[PDB]
Amino acid sequence: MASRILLNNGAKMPILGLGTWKSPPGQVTEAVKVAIDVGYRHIDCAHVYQNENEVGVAIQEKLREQVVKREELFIVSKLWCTYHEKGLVKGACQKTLSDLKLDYLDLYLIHWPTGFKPGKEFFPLDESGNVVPSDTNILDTWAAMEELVDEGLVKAIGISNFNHLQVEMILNKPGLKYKPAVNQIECHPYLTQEKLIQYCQSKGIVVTAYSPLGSPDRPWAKPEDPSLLEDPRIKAIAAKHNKTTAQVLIRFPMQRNLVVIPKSVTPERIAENFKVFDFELSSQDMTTLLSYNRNWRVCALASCTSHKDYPFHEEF
Ligand SMILES: NC(=O)c1ccc[n+]([C@@H]2O[C@H](COP(=O)([O-])OP(=O)(O)OC[C@H]3O[C@@H](n4cnc5c(N)ncnc54)[C@H](OP(=O)(O)O)[C@@H]3O)[C@@H](O)[C@H]2O)c1
Ligand SMILES: O=C(O)COc1cc(F)ccc1C(=O)NCc1cccc(C(=O)O)c1
Repeated sequence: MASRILLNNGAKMPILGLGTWKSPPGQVTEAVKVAIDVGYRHIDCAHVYQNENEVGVAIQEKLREQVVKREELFIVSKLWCTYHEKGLVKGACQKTLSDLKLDYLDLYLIHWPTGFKPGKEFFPLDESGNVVPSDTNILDTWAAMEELVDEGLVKAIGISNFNHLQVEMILNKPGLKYKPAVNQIECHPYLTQEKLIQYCQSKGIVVTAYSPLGSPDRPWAKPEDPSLLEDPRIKAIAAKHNKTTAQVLIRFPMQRNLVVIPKSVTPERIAENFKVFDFELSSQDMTTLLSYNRNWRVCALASCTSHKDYPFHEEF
């Protein structure tokens, strides 16, 4: 299938990218270098991941080496929750640009719909452990994102972890200038997201699937938890196709017209995970994988469940 999907800003986005959350700073430069060498052209980043400087070293070295041209790369980052105030958005974007050593981002996302009190701490807490919210709402943060397009800092803007009513709020914003291009959400066979995906796709918003392998390195994992990579039913589909379980888990969202961003710092897995353009899952395979949904989430924080904009109380 085609390697890129057309966004509603007129640009094309590679359907496979490299994730960087949890990639150690002493390993991520080589991970990104290897990824670019083996064909990746989309890197998913964020300020909160604390490794954008090291990602940037890799990007700059591959541009200097002329392995790739800047126009061939698709670099994504995200505005952290403590920067939702309109007066902080530009500086947050500029810090990311400085660290990544770029003069524009291809896509900049509101990382979560929940704004937090500005300051040095990424999760500012009250004395009882609740996150301290900001009063800035999503619509004003969206207007600040639109300014970044008009200043040339970013080519596209979007959202992440927004539920369908929050997407709808953006789409219904008085005076909306640019629609979200992307909603980046958790999606895999245990959290298949049919309802939210259909809503976003019906509005022309491209969905990116995060944690497609079930994030086995997430810091809050428990030994009892479900494991996609070890599920014998998924292993059987992979064996039938002479592919790895990870390759099936990556191809699955691709065939739903999603973008997918598996993370690895292991050179052999970075290369393996890209070898997903040479086989097809059948419709029956796809429906079987969808049947494994259990509404299980890698990403959600008990500390934010009382925030007015917490996204996961709604069904979708
Ligand atoms: N927008 C958001 O709120 C949000 C939230 C979560 C994630 N994300 C993005 O999505 C990316 C991907 O999600 P994720 O990092 O949570 O997890 P993931 O991509 O589902 O899983 C990553 C884990 O799988 C392992 N792995 C990778 N390829 C493998 C293979 N072929 N065989 C076996 N194990 C393999 C990695 O190990 P090694 O690295 O040791 O090889 C790592 O432990 C993130 O890095 C981030 O960029 C965004
Ligand atoms: O967020 C990602 O991309 C990956 O997870 C992280 C990565 C980090 F470097 C540091 C913290 C996290 C994290 O705890 N996220 C979950 C999160 C964040 C903000 C609000 C909510 C909420 O439930 O409202 C949930």
